[PDB]
Amino acid sequence: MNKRVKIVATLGPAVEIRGGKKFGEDGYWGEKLDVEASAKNIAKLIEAGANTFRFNFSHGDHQEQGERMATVKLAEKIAGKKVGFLLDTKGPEIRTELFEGEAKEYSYKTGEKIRVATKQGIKSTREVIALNVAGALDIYDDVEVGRQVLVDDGKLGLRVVAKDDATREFEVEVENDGIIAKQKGVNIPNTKIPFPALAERDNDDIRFGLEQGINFIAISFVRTAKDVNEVRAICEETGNGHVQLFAKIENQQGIDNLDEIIEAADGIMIARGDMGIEVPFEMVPVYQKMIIKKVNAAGKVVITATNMLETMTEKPRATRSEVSDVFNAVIDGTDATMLSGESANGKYPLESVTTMATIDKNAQALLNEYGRLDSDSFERNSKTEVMASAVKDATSSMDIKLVVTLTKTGHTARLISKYRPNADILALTFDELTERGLMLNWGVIPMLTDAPSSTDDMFEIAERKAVEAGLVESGDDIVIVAGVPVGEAVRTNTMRIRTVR
Amino acid sequence: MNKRVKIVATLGPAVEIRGGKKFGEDGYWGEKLDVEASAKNIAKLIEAGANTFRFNFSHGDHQEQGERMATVKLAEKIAGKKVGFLLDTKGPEIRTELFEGEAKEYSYKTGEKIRVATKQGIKSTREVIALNVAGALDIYDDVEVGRQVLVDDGKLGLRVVAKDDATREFEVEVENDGIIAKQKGVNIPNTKIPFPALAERDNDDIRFGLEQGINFIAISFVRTAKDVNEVRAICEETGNGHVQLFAKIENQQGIDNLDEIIEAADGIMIARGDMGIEVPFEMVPVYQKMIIKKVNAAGKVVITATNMLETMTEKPRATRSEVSDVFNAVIDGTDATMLSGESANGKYPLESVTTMATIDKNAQALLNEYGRLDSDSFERNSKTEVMASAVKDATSSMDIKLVVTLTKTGHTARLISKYRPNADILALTFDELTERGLMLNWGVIPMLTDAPSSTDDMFEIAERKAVEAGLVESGDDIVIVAGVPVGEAVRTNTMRIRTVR
Amino acid sequence: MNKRVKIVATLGPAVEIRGGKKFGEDGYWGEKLDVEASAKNIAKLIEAGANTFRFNFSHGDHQEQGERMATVKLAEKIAGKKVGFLLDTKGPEIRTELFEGEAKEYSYKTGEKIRVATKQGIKSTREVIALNVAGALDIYDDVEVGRQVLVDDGKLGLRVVAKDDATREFEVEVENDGIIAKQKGVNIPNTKIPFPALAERDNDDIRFGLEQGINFIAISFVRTAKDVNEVRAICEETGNGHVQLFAKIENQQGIDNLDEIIEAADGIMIARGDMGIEVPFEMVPVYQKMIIKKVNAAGKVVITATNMLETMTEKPRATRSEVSDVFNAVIDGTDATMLSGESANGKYPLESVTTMATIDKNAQALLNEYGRLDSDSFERNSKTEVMASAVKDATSSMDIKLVVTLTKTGHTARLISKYRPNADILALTFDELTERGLMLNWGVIPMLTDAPSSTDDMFEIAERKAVEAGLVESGDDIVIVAGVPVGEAVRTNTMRIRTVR
Amino acid sequence: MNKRVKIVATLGPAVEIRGGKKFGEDGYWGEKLDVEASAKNIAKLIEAGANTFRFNFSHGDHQEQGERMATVKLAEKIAGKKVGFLLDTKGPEIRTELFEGEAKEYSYKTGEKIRVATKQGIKSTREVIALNVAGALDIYDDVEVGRQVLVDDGKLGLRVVAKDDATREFEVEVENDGIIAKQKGVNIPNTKIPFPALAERDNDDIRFGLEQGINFIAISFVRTAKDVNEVRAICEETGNGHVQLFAKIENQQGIDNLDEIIEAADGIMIARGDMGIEVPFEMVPVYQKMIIKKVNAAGKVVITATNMLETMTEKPRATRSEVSDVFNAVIDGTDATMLSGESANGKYPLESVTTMATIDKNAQALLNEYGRLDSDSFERNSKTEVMASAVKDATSSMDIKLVVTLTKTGHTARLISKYRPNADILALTFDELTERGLMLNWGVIPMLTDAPSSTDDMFEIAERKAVEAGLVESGDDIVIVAGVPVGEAVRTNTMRIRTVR
Ligand SMILES: O=P(O)(O)OC[C@H]1O[C@](O)(COP(=O)(O)O)[C@@H](O)[C@@H]1O
Ligand SMILES: O=P(O)(O)OC[C@H]1O[C@](O)(COP(=O)(O)O)[C@@H](O)[C@@H]1O
Ligand SMILES: [Mg+2]
Ligand SMILES: [Mg+2]
Ligand SMILES: [Mg+2]
Ligand SMILES: [Mg+2]
Repeated sequence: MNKRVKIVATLGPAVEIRGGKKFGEDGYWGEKLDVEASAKNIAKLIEAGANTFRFNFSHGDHQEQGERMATVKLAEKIAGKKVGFLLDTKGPEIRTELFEGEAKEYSYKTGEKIRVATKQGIKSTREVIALNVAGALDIYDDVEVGRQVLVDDGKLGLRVVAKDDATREFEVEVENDGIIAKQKGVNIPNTKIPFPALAERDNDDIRFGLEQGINFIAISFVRTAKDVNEVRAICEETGNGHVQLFAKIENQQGIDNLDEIIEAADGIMIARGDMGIEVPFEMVPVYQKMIIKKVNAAGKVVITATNMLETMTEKPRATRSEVSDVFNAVIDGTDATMLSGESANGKYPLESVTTMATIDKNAQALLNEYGRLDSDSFERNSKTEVMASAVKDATSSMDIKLVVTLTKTGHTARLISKYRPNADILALTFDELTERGLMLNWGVIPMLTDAPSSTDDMFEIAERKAVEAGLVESGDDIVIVAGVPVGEAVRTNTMRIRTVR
Repeated sequence: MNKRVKIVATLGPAVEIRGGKKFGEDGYWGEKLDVEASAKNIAKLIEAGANTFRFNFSHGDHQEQGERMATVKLAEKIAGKKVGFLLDTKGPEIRTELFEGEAKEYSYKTGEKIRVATKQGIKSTREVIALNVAGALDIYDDVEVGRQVLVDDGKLGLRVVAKDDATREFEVEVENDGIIAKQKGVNIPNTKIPFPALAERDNDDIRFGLEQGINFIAISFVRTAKDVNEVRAICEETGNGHVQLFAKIENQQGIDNLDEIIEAADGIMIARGDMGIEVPFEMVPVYQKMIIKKVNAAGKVVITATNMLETMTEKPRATRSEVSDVFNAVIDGTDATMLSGESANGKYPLESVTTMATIDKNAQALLNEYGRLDSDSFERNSKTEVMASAVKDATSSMDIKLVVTLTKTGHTARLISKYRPNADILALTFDELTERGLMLNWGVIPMLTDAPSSTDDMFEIAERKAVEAGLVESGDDIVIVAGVPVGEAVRTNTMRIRTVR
Repeated sequence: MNKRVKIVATLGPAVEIRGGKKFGEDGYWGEKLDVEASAKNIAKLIEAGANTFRFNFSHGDHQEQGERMATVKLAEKIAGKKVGFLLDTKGPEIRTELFEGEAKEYSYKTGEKIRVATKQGIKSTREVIALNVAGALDIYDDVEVGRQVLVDDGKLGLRVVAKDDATREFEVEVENDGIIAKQKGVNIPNTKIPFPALAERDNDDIRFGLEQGINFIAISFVRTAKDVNEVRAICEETGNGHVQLFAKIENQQGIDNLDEIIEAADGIMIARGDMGIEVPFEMVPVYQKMIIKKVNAAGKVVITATNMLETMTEKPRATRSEVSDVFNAVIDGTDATMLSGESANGKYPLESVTTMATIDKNAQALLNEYGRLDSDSFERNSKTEVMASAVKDATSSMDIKLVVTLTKTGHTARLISKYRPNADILALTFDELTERGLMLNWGVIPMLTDAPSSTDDMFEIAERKAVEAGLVESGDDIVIVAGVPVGEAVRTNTMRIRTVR
Repeated sequence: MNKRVKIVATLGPAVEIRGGKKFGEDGYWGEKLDVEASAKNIAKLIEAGANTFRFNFSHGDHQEQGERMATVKLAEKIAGKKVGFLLDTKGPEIRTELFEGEAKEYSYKTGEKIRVATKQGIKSTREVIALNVAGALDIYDDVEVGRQVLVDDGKLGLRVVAKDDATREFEVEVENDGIIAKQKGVNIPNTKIPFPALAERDNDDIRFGLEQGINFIAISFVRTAKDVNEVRAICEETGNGHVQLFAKIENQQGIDNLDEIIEAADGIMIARGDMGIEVPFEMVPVYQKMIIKKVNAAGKVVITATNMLETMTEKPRATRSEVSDVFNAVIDGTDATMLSGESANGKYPLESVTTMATIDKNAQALLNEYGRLDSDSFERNSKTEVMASAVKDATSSMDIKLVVTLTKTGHTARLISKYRPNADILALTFDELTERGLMLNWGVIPMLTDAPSSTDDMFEIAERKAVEAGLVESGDDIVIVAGVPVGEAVRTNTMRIRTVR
């Protein structure tokens, strides 16, 4: 039984061995990276069902990101399985500054009046919190009285009660006991700081990633189509037009501009972490269901992200609410589920991937009964999509073990995936860029093969590659689609129902 | 635009020329048949949309039926289009006898006192009507005072007021003004006459038709599966197992046994004339809709019959009730609509076929809006039926001008027909008997062609035959299904969507 | 079992006895009307299920119409049941003129060239057919070359090949053998003769009918809302605001303006006779289904008319197509079915009503399975309509024998009727005008009772009136709605489920 | 706007003040309970939306449970709002023992070797954990080498590596860093311990609760209908047949016997903590959705429990997975959501109830869009249920602010709740036991009132009580149901739609 829901696993120090030590043992950052022992840990995540690795450029310099990517290339050869490479941009982050005295945090009590400095390049005091704003912007004129400054996952609340025009400080009232640590995430909901459509830092991170070799870019805090189009222009300019863009929807503007963002992007990452601080937390499930339905209707990819197995950062078993979240993401229609801290920073990265895969594989068997997606309502807007509808109809009419598409660009695999057939989809393609580019599409098993000649029987090929990969055996029924014959067919034009020999 | 609902037309003197005279002209019957002039009249009915001719063996002898079948074979050569040949049996029925001195009929007024004889083997007079009871049964002890004897599909009622033991005659009162003609159907509701299992006359009639060459037998007053199986045994014994059997349901016993009759038969004829006298008339629309649904679910053929354009026997225009009836039969899901007196006996046989074709062609355009049949409900019970579902799905997803099937036995064409796709179905077949056997399946346009060899491109043949038939032109989209390749495929296994070159 | 579909029966000479003779016996028009013997025949139609009588002012002068209406008032007291009184207007009829020589018709052959005179007040010749146009209009400039003049139910076709500007004659080619008799209906499709919105003759007929006492006006050839509003103004002006207007839809303009006509009228009569000559005959069933759905959605009354049991003009049993038409009108959603010639002019007026009632009563039992109307899709646009939806829900949830509404104006009965509950609707009302005005609403049994006082138990009343009328017995469950309490309630506000004692 | 999904909150030390100290402060446990200060804390939970308090008899003795129930009775008087009292039994379970020297817990590191004792009636030490096995069973021979002993809802794993016959001790290896605290649940998957039919301790616990005054019993680890019927027998014997029984489903035997457990019980608690260790964790979402559907179909109460806001035990904000879990439980169709450690043991008990109330209130607004429950599918099995269907239909047809039922036993309110109308349900009842018994039914706001006399207007009382409760104001539309009149009606038989004066 193959996992149809794809897993994005964030890499980090959790899987990295340094001079024979695990993450957190003292002196770990003293030692050098053991590339081979790190690659063996990553290979186990691949074997357990990670389909794509996320390189979070919020954390770690270009040297760290570049070595981690090179480590995954070894892991793929140990696992005998390729994975997608996804770069996630820093974007317009605000962080608390370093503290004076090297005193790494202070604790505060409800009611207690302090100040937030807008002035950049300074250090924090306990009385006056300083912010590291992306691109060193001045945020003073953008934040009115009665907004909230939220530190570390919205855990510590600061109410802006007055502004000191003379020092450009917010006069803030602590709303609840809590810590302000150095370098923690800050959110200020319901404000419109003029961050550029694409900051220089993100331009540089993307160009670096494109040079290493990536398949996907997840763009943090996408507010408009313009934030996607500016990254598109760089991919185009550098000969990386094959790279797919996922817009991260994590604030109100992104939700408000969702339709134009979906049209410009290849896919959406539902970035629930920031989204649930930036909009009312109880609205996130409403927006999750609505985004998955819209992205599927567009024939594009949706990733559900953040806190999916959060408890597994510290414990070997997830909570009942975490298992419920992963299961309900699948039923809602998600193409992919994601791990952040659980695979990057936690004690149980392999078990986190294994647990998510178990949940995902169980949930896919209930899509027939409880699935929210309804392919019956779609307009079939092309002949390939007409063939994708007919494939879904065959897999509803009888027990089909596997759909096989011979796909030059993956267009036929994406359309079949959009219809969510009751079968795995083997996408036989003729280059590695197309192969890796399909790795986050629901149900698609990408596989590299030789371009078939005008004299080759593609139905025989389809069956032999399915049997070689161990996906079918004697007596199984499969559906095969292709453009026949090669050199004359302009598109996928043929469906065959075949019993494996 | 092509007619998908098939037309059965009953042949009779209405279309026949005798010594230059038309049916109805003085001295008509004193002339002999003009075969060529009659064949040109029948060729016009073929051209207007008659798909099959009904030869009712309840009227006229073997020589008359045999010459009429020969006239139709000539009409096919004149029209350049083949039709089906359907034999309709007498069955376990009562008919009025020939009259003394070959008077054809008499007229009667309400209140006249006449007699009906039970003695077999004699002729009627105006005052004493004799019955031809199948099996030459004596029915005198089976009919009580107060029963009603109905002649000509219930057009004339005779009340049994007394019985004469001396002559074994019913003394009857004429209930309403009307005609008693020779060889007219007689119904005596609420009576149990013990008709034999298969009358000797039905045995002779079926063996004579099978010798002449027929494609269908319509079995009158089918009571049980055994009434079908007995005719099947004759078809198999004489080397005519290709012949298809339609059970006529026209009494309560046929309705009580419908399920076992459908399993034994190739189709049902809803014989509403007898049915609406033998069962409460107000139940016939209920039974019509339920029969159409069950036969379609079984992948078999249903023919709706009797009174469909009754007024056009005498007048050039149908009533509003008749147009409604033909329209609602199509919407109910009928494969075929029938003409009886309108084509066999009326003044407007060509206009009747033309009018029926016009109503049928309009009603097929309303099948998506109003159609009663629901193919989404069917179990797909075989790999050919899975392909038929997928074809229907293709015709629902985009504008398909034509479905082409390359079919050895017609099985693939019968299963595509069952699903009622939004397209015409070109059935390319390799023998005339399979070709004519498909002529009453909804939407099917049968065409004879050479059996493809293993080196032939069946998709090229399909398009070429469709373009040669004038069914499609450059730029139309067609669906083609075939068992690929010839000499290896077990069944239809391939669907191709093709733009006509 | 009560008939929920209402019957409109046209009265005429068929039920009228003159000096002890039936219609058609020689000297019948010599004798005087036997009022009492005529009233006894009409009472039998009432008992057999006629709910409303149609007085067709196309045929018979004011004296004939006035005596027939007075005859029905006696019939109601013999039957012990009231009926609606419907006036049907002549409207813009064109008829063939009287012939010179008193020679009542001529027969014609295909190809034969003749002339149609537009000049009014003259007599017809065999060579030159003259027309009696409503209001003596000149139709010459309105009819182009290549229109068709159709005589007697579209039976004889005349193609206009040229116009003689000098004599104002059409030069016409007979298209098919046929008779032109004196005073037959003429149609000229696809022309726009400027007949007034309301002719003086129709103004006079309506004022006469209003003076005798009518409940309904069916307005012939309604083209726009203006043709309904002009009759509305007369009903209002004369103190007859209670009179309900049915627009007859019988031509293309009426179909084109259907939405504005439904908004201005109380109901639609689908006048299929003219409609099927004025538009293509095969489109009439499409328009019938669409009109019934739209009129029901508006909460108004739809009557399906013409040819429903046509054969029963001359024979005691209807055809299978006639039974199918009446059954399918019921399933389509019609409130009422109508008889014209069958009850007015035929040999079997009582049996025609009885047959139609039998068909209607059988069909209502299949509305659950096959009914085209869908009340689930309606907007509930008021609190009374919300109560009508809840009543329908109760009758779907359990077996309810009867809904009882205490209704001052009938508004609650019409809304409950609109939802088509699975029960009869007893409408207890407090005046005869409201009572008769409900007689064509699906399922409504109108019954006159005393206005309940603020101290009366309306639920006890509802049950006693149901038991007195023989509609329920001991152990039956009924739904009762009322405005409680009387004098305080502004509308129907209460639903009760009650077991009969 | 009112919360329709009910909240069960587990009470514990988190809300209790002891000698002026809060839970967590130094010397807390050296103080005695401050009853009034604790009652004010609990009153805040009632005000935030706690509808019922859970007293878990697996923790603390009779005196502690008895005083806590007394503190809640005071909290009700302070809040001016009544709550439900639910007793949660030990059942056939294993718990960790008290520690020697009333240490409350110890911390353990991965790889530590410790022992688990099987001997009953002793205390734990850090190195030797003792079990309290219901029925004082010896489990030494029931647990093989290689089994896993899990403590605290699977937070800490112990691998059985060897068995010591000399002490009847399991030698175990600590699988992961964690705490072993006193009276924590112990699970040993894939083991068959023969627990008795009803432990003596459950008998004493149930009889003590029934003496104190409770409304609900939640029966832990219900295996069969007999586990419910044994508690029912005690409730009936002691004169407490009003008490409602929720079966907790938390093992495979409870799932295998679900149908017979639902028929025996008044409700189900989906006890996901134990369930997700006793059955594959990935099956718990499948069982949750199926249990919710079956219990709703039975017109009974379903409570979703455990880990719903787990992170808010320690942090002021829930994860995205937790908000999703609460949201999806509401959408699945749950009557009620539960807090355990969040309210009993955490730092943010008030904020947990507030957060749950906010998610629940938002999710109820999405029930028409996304709701899994389908009331259209139910058989209406009684005249009260027919009225509940009609109420739901009224709330679907227009904007109803409130449904008021005048209900002696709560039956009408339970059936309206079952149908999930788009409105709040005010249940006016005449005794406190019926009033508190309705506190966990979806949408029901119970309120005590005088039994109407035969001279009272129940529709006036309904509106007045609703306006006095502040649930509606002038101009709102309400539906009221009642058995009219008092002293004659058998059941609810009347629905009124009323505009509030
Ligand atoms: O798919 P099914 O229903 O088992 O039909 C299989 C049978 O159909 C056939 O293909 C006949 O099909 P055609 O006559 O349409 O070519 C046989 O060869 C075969 O045995
Ligand atoms: O309609 P059902 O389901 O038979 O219920 C009838 C029973 O309901 C009751 O009315 C209880 O209803 P209430 O407690 O809601 O008033 C009983 O008097 C009666 O016996
Ligand atoms: Mg983010
Ligand atoms: Mg017959
Ligand atoms: Mg007319
Ligand atoms: Mg438990």
